[PDB]
Amino acid sequence: EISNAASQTCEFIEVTSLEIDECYDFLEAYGMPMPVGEKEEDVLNKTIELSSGNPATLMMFFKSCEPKTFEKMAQLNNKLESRGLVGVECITPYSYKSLAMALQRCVEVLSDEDRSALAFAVVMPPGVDIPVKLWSCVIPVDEQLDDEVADRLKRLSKRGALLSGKRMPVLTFKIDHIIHMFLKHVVDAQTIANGISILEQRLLEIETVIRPEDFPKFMQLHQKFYDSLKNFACC
Amino acid sequence: EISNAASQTCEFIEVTSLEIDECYDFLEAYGMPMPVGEKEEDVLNKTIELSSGNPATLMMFFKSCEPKTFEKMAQLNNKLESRGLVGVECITPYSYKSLAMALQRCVEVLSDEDRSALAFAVVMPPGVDIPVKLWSCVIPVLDDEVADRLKRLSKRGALLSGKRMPVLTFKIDHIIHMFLKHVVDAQTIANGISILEQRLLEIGNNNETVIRPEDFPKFMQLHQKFYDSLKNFACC
Amino acid sequence: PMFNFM
Amino acid sequence: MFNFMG
Repeated sequence: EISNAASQTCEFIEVTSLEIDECYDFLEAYGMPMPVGEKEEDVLNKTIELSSGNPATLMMFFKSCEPKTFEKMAQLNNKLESRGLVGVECITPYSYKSLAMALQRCVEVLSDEDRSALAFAVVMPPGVDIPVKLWSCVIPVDEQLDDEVADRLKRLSKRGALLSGKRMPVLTFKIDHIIHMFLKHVVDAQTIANGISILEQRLLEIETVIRPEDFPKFMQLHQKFYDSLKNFACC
Repeated sequence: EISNAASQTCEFIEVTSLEIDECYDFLEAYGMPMPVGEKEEDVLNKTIELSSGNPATLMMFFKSCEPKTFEKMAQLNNKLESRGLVGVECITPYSYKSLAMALQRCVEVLSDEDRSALAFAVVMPPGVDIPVKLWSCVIPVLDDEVADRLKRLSKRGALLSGKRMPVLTFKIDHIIHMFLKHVVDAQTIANGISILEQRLLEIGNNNETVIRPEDFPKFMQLHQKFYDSLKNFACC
Repeated sequence: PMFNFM
Repeated sequence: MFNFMG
């Protein structure tokens, strides 16, 4: 957004996250043995899913794969959900030990309310496309139209590229997996459990397919990544 | 237990809760009109259930029942659920504005750990018999040790409720609950509710005049109704 | 703060 | 609320 400051020829080239295939190219590129068993291509699609296409953390990841085995690679894949990015924090071509020190700053610069919105988007399902009303439940605000959730969730995606806007089929945002496990081991352990419950309230009223408005009352489809959140908040 | 201090012909007489019928007598006594419709005798069983047989609070109630109508009595019955004992604290022949100020002390004297077990029995069901292991889920530390803390807790202010058989089970009354509601840490309510849904589902991966069976501990969803209210409290 | 005074 | 911003 620093560009609204200018009045000029402003042209943009956006660096998106590395596609599932480029990650392959990148691995082959720095000496990585490619899978054979099915549960080896899966080890690597897990890493690629977790570090939601991210050059820097992918890099700490290879650099931290010590024996080079697919095995110790899935070890790191374990190490990643249950100790956060700190399981793979390393000396890297990046000036920073782990991706959390970088996103750090990005969160500090943030509008105070956006700091809030962000702090709560923990209590979501990661790598899942989900509607504005499903966000109006955990996200704060100072009536009957909650688009304000959307202005905030947009500023949040423009400014460190933390969310992810996707216009149709229906107006939905998304938190990636790296941009989430940052928030896991970083927000106040309480505000997680407050979001799970403050969610389970609105949670009742009267695959490549979005969750229909006939089936929102049950977020239980995503029970797994919530059981992981309640098990977390109770340690 | 102060009596263990005396080596003697110690003789004891315990003043139990005013039974449901005696309560009627007490109301009758200072001029309070007795029920007729079903949801009025039921309103009065709401007060007597709530005020878990309690002279003092029964009295705070009447004194605060202004027009005397069952109508304004149920007003208080609402006020009591959503604002605690503080909803009915009044000038009474009692030395305490409300039974909560009195119980505070009963809560200060307590072994530090026993203060803990108590602080947690919030996330239980009031007026319900539940087994020692079903309690082992929320209480600090064979978890029989839980029962020792729960006996000390009923012995030291009559805060709980022991029932030897059918199976060794305890119980928490109602005055003794809304003391704890608006008094234990607003977080610790939600933490106890959650530490329970956890160890409960842990009993889930091992595989009326009736006690809750061991085939069915796995679902406290039975008391889902009140569990849903206590949850609406902590989390907001 | 686990209680009040207490 | 935010463990020292991260």
